[PDB]
Amino acid sequence: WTATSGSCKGRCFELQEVGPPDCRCDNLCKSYSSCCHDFDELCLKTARGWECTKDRCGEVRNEENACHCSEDCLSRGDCCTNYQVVCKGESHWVDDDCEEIKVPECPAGFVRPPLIIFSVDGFRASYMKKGSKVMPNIEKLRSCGTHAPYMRPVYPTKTFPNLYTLATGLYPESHGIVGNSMYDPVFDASFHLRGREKFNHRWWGGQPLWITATKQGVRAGTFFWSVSIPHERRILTILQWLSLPDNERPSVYAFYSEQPDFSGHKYGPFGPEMTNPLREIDKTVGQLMDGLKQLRLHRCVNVIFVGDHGMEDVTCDRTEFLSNYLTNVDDITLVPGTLGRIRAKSINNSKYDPKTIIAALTCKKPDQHFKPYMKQHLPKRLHYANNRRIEDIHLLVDRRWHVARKPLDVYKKCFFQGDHGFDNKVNSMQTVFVGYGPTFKYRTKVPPFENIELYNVMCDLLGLKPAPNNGTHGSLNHLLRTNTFRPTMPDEVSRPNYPGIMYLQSEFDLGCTCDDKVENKLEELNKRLHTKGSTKERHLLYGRPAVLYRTSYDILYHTDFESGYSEIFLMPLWTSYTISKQAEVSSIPEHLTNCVRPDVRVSPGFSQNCLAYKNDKQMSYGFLFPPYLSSSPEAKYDAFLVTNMVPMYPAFKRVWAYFQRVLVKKYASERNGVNVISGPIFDYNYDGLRDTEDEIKQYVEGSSIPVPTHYYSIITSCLDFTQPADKCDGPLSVSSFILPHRPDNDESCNSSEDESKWVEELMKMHTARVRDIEHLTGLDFYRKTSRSYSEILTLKTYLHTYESE
Ligand SMILES: *[C@@H]1O[C@H](CO)[C@@H](O[C@@H]2O[C@H](CO)[C@@H](O[C@@H]3O[C@H](CO[C@H]4O[C@H](CO)[C@@H](O)[C@H](O[C@H]5O[C@H](CO)[C@@H](O)[C@H](O)[C@@H]5O[C@H]5O[C@H](CO)[C@@H](O)[C@H](O)[C@@H]5O)[C@@H]4O)[C@@H](O)[C@H](O[C@H]4O[C@H](CO)[C@@H](O)[C@H](O)[C@@H]4O[C@H]4O[C@H](CO)[C@@H](O)[C@H](O)[C@@H]4O)[C@@H]3O)[C@H](O)[C@H]2NC(C)=O)[C@H](O)[C@H]1NC(C)=O
Ligand SMILES: Cn1c(=O)n(Cc2ccc(F)cc2)c2cnc(Cl)nc21
Ligand SMILES: [Ca+2]
Ligand SMILES: [Cl-]
Ligand SMILES: [K+]
Ligand code: NA
Ligand SMILES: [Zn+2]
Repeated sequence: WTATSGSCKGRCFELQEVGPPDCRCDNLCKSYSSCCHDFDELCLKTARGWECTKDRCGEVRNEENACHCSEDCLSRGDCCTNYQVVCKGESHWVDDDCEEIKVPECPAGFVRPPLIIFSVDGFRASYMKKGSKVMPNIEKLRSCGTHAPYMRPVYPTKTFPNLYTLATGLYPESHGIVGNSMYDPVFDASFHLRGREKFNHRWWGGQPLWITATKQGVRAGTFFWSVSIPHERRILTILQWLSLPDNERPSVYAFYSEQPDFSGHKYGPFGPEMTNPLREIDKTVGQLMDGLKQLRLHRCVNVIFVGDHGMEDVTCDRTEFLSNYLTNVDDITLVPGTLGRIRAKSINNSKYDPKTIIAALTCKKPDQHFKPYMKQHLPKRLHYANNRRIEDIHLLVDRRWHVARKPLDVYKKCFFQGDHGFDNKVNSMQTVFVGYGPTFKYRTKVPPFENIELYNVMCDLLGLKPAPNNGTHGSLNHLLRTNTFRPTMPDEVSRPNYPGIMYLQSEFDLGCTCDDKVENKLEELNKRLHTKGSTKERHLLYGRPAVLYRTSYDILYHTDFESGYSEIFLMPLWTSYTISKQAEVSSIPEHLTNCVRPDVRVSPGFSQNCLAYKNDKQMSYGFLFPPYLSSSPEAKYDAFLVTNMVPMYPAFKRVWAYFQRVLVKKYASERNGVNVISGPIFDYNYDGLRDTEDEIKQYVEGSSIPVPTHYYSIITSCLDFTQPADKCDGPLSVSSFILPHRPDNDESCNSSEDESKWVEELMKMHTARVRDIEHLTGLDFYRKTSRSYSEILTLKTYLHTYESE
């Protein structure tokens, strides 16, 4: 109930929202059906439209007009945005030459430059180039300010998860808005695009920017606008708020546009119909800029022009139906479209089985346009699992396609030509970023980055301390002229032991054997030097990784590789080695096929054993430093140490062996040498964070050898590839992956073919940032480089995406 009999007189677009049953006058009252009876008459004036004309110049103020051209309008703060152009001979902002804003130029009483976020739904990255002729205002912000060629959204590439990630710095799994449609089984409640449920605050986790600001004494405009409030009225409202007295005036504001998304669904991303919406959004930007210029704020405000996601060509004929795969299609609920989420239709159905559903959906039709996953098996880069609102069964849908339950869903709900939601590395889903103002850099291009990083920057722009979030604060310092955030490297928590030779061979009863019994002072001193770290500068190029948690571990040196060996997990946390362009690949000699060697530096008690692998009929083993890349036949024996062994399913060893024997040398050849750091990951609760020992669900049978859920590699070389990886003077180049350690290759439909036809495709899908690996391992990389720390932070956030340009 609302008492709509109150009045909006003197309250239009009030900032503080009044609670029921009092009627409301704020920019959301329409969404709640709660506006005072006179809200339209008073607050949504339209008379005479949105622009001054020469005949209105100097008019007698008529309060009924949408905006004013009378002499008093600048002091009232309610001129039409083109007032000074039409009436006072001024130029439009877009017609002015770009001039560097070295310092804020603000009116008296402004304590800080305001921030205005201009957000655009479905604004695909390539519109910046393809629409450039029809977007002069946006093209000027872009060329004069700081811009990226694109910004990467979060998965799923839907509106509510992306806008709320922009606002929070959080992955959807952490903020809770994991789709545009959701069921929360604890609440027993459903969230929908349409309806009242989505207004309940219990869906919305983390701390969005407007709350961060308010809590720290920075006033915020409201970030949401009822759909029926026209864009011209939104801009005029922002400009009116900016004319409030200093103690009342917000410092941060958001504008939102439903375009070009709304038309892009109807017409596809590049339909001829799309030129007009792009022109219209450009005109709205021009109104804002002209309006700021009238207020003398155009060299004071920082403006961010940012999108939520792009838009792909998708038609009703490109739909896969689960009714063509499942016998039991009426026993499941499907969240459908550009992703799939599957759960039981009834929690009382004891004959529901996820294993049979997954098997029925796996590589069943030659050109199948979706792939099923249990959510914990999704690429870790998507960070899409650790929330009860995310169904265990997930379908990753190919770009340009939909999935639906039955054909009748598609025609009893072609219509649309565009959609979005796909994998966030897909080129058509990429969106835009431009920052313009005194605090941003002048005429500066920055590399692509993820939208989770922006919250920290928006906090820096406002002098706010960000709430804990998933950005890496300092990674976007290169966008900023001032207000940079200068973090210190984390302190190492555990210091390594450096064991010498402490055990005789016969102390070990590991059930291992090696044919290594062949017996020179010219080389005996040499072998000692290698075990003491004489080659470590070659193989550990960026310092040792720091261990950021409490544990017991040893540094182990070898001719060809260095490792940090965990006495707790019985295997390396990390193994580091460098492969030059000139390195040669060799085979594992026949007599060494099954060779495993005790390490006399490490006690039998803290070592793996071969008998456990013999007894465990599902589990085999591989090596972190590859025996294929040994520098000499003698150095090769080090690669078979029990301290370089890790547990591996046979199906996984197909993947790992091809990576180590073929791909490492291919990358060294292409990149002029590479440095590789590889190791295990344990994430059994799929939270993106390193497991403690008590979270491990699987061990090698009969032993305390824990089974990794994933294996990582970080592959670093010189960005200037004229220099070899081990003699690099300037910036670095990285690619990394987090491969799932699975007992089958059911993910790769072409796996019965030679590894050359499917392994690199799998690895590309599981590409990762260094920062993802840091979370998963509790390690901190790149501690000793010649590079600035902010530059290293940017490197650690890099994702190699393997999309075309
Ligand atoms: C991305 O960045 C984010 C933000 O930094 C990272 O997420 C943080 O990770 C921390 C570790 O996982 C986590 O810290 C925990 O906080 C618990 C209290 O949590 C509440 O309070 C905070 C602060 O206001 C709030 O933010 C939380 O919000 C969550 O929950 C509500 C649901 O009510 C949601 O609306 C909201 O969206 C958010 O959900 C997300 O996180 C929760 C977990 O908190 C997930 O379950 C959801 O799926 C979703 O992803 C909360 O309202 C605190 O209780 C924890 O302490 C436990 O563990 C420690 C061990 O050290 C121990 O000392 C305690 O005893 C306690 O254990 C007890 O409880 C156990 C479980 O019930 C039980 O088994 C034991 O026996 C014990 O009794 C813990 O410190 C922090 O909450 C989140 N924050 C957010 C916003 O998500 C995220 O990791 C980053 N991601 C990556 C990849 O880096
Ligand atoms: C889900 N969601 C949000 O979090 N915001 C606020 C917001 C966040 C980031 C931003 F850059 C601008 C505005 C929204 C505004 N409008 C709509 Cl239809 N949905 C929204
Ligand atoms: Ca974990
Ligand atoms: Cl969804
Ligand atoms: K075995
Ligand atoms: Na397969
Ligand atoms: Zn859309």
